[PDB]
Amino acid sequence: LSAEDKAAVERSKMIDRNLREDGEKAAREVKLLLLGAGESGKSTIVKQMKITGIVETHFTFKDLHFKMFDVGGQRSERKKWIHCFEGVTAIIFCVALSDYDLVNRMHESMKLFDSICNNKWFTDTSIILFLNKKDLFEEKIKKSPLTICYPEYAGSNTYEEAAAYIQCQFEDLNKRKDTKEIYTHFTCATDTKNVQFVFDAVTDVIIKNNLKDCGLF
Amino acid sequence: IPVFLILFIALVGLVGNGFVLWLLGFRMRRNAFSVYVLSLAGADFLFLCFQIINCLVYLSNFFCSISINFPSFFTTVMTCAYLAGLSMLSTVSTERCLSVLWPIWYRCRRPRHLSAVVCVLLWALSLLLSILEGKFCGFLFSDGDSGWCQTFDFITAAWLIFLFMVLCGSSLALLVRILCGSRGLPLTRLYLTILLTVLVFLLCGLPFGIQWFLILWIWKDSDVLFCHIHPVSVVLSSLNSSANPIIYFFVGS
Amino acid sequence: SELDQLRQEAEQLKNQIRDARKACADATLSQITNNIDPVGRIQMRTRRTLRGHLAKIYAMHWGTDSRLLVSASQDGKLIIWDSYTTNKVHAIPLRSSWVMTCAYAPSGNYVACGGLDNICSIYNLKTREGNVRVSRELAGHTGYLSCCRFLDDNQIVTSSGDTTCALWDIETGQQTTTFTGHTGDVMSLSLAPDTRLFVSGACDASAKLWDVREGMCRQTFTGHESDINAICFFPNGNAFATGSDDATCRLFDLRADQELMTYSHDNIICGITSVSFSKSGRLLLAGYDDFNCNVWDALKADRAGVLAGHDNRVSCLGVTDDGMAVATGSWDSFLKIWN
Amino acid sequence: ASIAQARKLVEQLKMEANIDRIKVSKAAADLMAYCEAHAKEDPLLTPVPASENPF
Amino acid sequence: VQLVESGGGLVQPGGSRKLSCSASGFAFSSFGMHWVRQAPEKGLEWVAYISSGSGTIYYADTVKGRFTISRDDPKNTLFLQMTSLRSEDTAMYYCVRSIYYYGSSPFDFWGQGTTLTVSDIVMTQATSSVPVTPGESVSISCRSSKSLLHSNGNTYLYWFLQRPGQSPQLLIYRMSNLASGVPDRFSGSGSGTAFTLTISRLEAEDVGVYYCMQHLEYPLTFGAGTKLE
Ligand SMILES: CC(C)CCC[C@@H](C)[C@H]1CC[C@H]2[C@@H]3CC=C4C[C@@H](O)CC[C@]4(C)[C@H]3CC[C@]12C
Repeated sequence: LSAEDKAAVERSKMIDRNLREDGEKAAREVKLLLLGAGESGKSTIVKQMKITGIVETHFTFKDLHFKMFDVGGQRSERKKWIHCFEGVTAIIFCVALSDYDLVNRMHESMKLFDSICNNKWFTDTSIILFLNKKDLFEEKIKKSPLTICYPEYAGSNTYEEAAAYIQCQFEDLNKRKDTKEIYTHFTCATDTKNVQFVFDAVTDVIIKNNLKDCGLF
Repeated sequence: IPVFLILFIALVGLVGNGFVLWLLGFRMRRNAFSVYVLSLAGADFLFLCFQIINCLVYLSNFFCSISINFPSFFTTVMTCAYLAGLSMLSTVSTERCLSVLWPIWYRCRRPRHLSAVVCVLLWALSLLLSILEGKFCGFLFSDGDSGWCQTFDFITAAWLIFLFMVLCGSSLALLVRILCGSRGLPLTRLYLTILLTVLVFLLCGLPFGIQWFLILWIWKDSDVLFCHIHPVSVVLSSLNSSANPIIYFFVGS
Repeated sequence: SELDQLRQEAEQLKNQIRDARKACADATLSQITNNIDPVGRIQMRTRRTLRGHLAKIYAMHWGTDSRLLVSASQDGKLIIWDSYTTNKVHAIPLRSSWVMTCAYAPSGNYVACGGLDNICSIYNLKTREGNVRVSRELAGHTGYLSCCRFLDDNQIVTSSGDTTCALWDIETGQQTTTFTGHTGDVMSLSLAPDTRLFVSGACDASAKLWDVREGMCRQTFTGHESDINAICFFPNGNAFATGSDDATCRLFDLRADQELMTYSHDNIICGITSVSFSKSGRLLLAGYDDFNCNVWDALKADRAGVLAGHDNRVSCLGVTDDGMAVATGSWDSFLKIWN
Repeated sequence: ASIAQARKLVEQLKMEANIDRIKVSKAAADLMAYCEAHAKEDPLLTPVPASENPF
Repeated sequence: VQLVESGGGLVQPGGSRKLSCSASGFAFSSFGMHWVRQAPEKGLEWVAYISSGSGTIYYADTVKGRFTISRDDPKNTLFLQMTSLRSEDTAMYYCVRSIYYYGSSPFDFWGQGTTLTVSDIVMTQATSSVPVTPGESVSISCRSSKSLLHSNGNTYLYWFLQRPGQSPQLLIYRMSNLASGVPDRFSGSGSGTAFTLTISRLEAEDVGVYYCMQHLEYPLTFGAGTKLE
């Protein structure tokens, strides 16, 4: 080598050092993918977590750094950019319970859950599911039936039996129930248990990834 | 009759440990766990090539009768290789237990050079125990008293007992926590792999450290030991040696 | 209804176009070619291997001096490599990790990149102060960017996920020309060697030949079955090649306005992520997602080689302006230079 | 409305319908004549010996 | 870009001084740094070299053991420490910015220098002084002992210019390549060991002493100097 090539190799070695130092701290963070239909309470979810194509929200919780990607505002063909989120830790899927009889909005929510939950890129990815508006859901059970969405439904409509029917109707959508784990939560606009539920579902994926790091798969 | 078996198992174990050494040395990208697998291969390749050396110069005595008198420190670096290759199995078990029991620490707050410094201290203590056994038992150039040989020899056997206790304690705590609560985990392969590593470390890698280090002082009868117990026991230790590229690098990757 | 009559006017215009380009088809390219000698067996070895990326890489572009290259990946880095010595000349951090495209200016003073943040960022390499900083943010394009390509140091054409291409001027930041006409979102772009025109390939299964100075679509090319992911000009500038999700590459003319040849085999069922031509245009290299690149005799539709050095999806490739080398990058985080 | 969209469709196919297209034999012969005349300075078609090869 | 030096003053023989240089306006943590001597009547001499991130440190053979270089990456200052100050160190020292990748221009920005008076490959400038009529083409030659053409293709010859009362600056780096801010009047040619600077169509602010330096191997060695009149 020359006297100038040696300082080029030393420049490349410092660049290698900075690349290892950044890529080893991007691997200790948790990447979450927000999904859901329009007006399915995702803004209130970003509100409870934190306190023009992709929106990235950064928050810390119990010495764990979460980067959460809202990609729902970018309205194009989803099959040409969803493989970019292969390797996301968990998918936070937000469904509004009080949008059941509206225009039928649950059938596009179930169609989006069937599309995402049976994708080839998210075959192992755990899906947290937030059912978003229960306090308006009880006020709309007490005035309107649930048979607008489901003609095959036959059950008592008070508060707790229709919501379990919505939960099992969403849980039935995956062809594979053993490869991924679906974590379902009932939330309102005023509860502080949501980010703890997120952390508790993330900790299982962290345990499985730590076992994969130590050769058990 | 154990001799041709230990030659074949040692040759297969050399090519397995050398393939682990070359693939993980320069080809792949290493992480915080694979330093343990790489240095377990480095600990085990030495043991298997020294078993081929002793197998060749015990098999040439049977046919052509040369009886090559080797220097007496090859056995003590073989003892160093054996003790390091069991300390690597114990520290793999403890890192798996710490990865499940403290997962947020193991993901985020684990120091980036802990695996290297743990491997350097374990290799240094294995080398120190081997150097004291060679220095005070007669496996070196000089010679020490045989009354003080068995004291350091019992310290090495008690250290091997400590490694078995640490491997059982870590695999016990691992099995207990993955049976207390675990959702996404593939439980059957986990208890099968944990029970297989505990069984291999019991009935393959510690007959040799009991008969070479501990039975020779409490038994006092080499009429049935060195002709019967010793070659079969070093066959089972070479079986643990040929298993360790397969179990820890080849089933996973 | 007048709109049914207007749709039938569009239908008879399509019938006139289809019969007019059926009238020009007197011979295939296969019947013209196959008397000449085949290429043979192309055996290209991995001469270098660039390993500093830590995630899937999505794009690459060679320099015009055929020694420097840029590479963009999903850890938020685009690295400028010396290809001869495998030295990292620069490593530029990104404002958004989600980057699907990168480009290197023909002068060598700038790079551009873009992705899911809707923006083509432009960075100045030959800075007085030593580091690489952001020269421009090109915003206003409302869909994920698929391709960026420099015309000059002041002009860049971009391809987006909102069915539009866009010619910009860099020093004002303004979208001086918008190229509309696709109905599915446009995934690939390729500039002519004389930089008067470009071609863009979309999820319509259609490519469109545009015109940079005037600003509107000249010709439309149809014949694929699924979304076309890759496009590249022939070095004469009279032809181009597409690659899609059909396990097919195709060749099209600009003057004869038809399909020329389909590069397909029965063993490939999966897609094409990237295409580029050799310097003479004799062999077309296509990057696939059965993990390896194929080298096709572009005139005889043979398979001339397989570049099989990756163990994930080949996302990007490119041939030097000398014709000297081929860099192929992939989702396994490694660039390989082949020769 | 959709009347303007279909009007622009008829406008676009009306301009694209009348293009002076050449035959496919001439353009295939032109691509073959470009490839025959640049084969010697193609370093991938003919593998260059390792002195001139910088890789 | 702004490199300003400090630490001036006369000193006794056998004394010590820490010269400093404050950098601002550029990304100082990624630049290799040099110190370069100039005697009050003789041309330039190289002192010491620190690399980027302090990993490679070279000294000249006349300063090896006595001098000490030290850079401060967060605070952006570069120090040279003296001990055992001989009478051969009565000179003006210039801190030199340089950077090394493919296509870079090292030795491009120089400081204003500072004074301190104490109370290989050889370069031959082929003509000591040339009388100049303006508007005419001027050829300035330089000679080395070894071939400067390396096997990669480079030719490590660096043509500078020191205006009177002013700092030196880079004109042509690596024997042929024009620096930024320098017009197309100046050019560099050459072959094995014989080199030719060309100044076509000469104008004002072109009088001053020209230097040929080499970066093929260490130590870096200058010419004697070629003044235009
Ligand atoms: C202090 C003395 C006893 C140590 C020397 C021990 C010898 C036998 C060798 C054999 C293989 C070597 C290891 C090979 C691989 C690496 C990975 C590197 O990232 C850390 C050092 C480490 C872990 C080496 C440490 C030293 C080592 C274990």
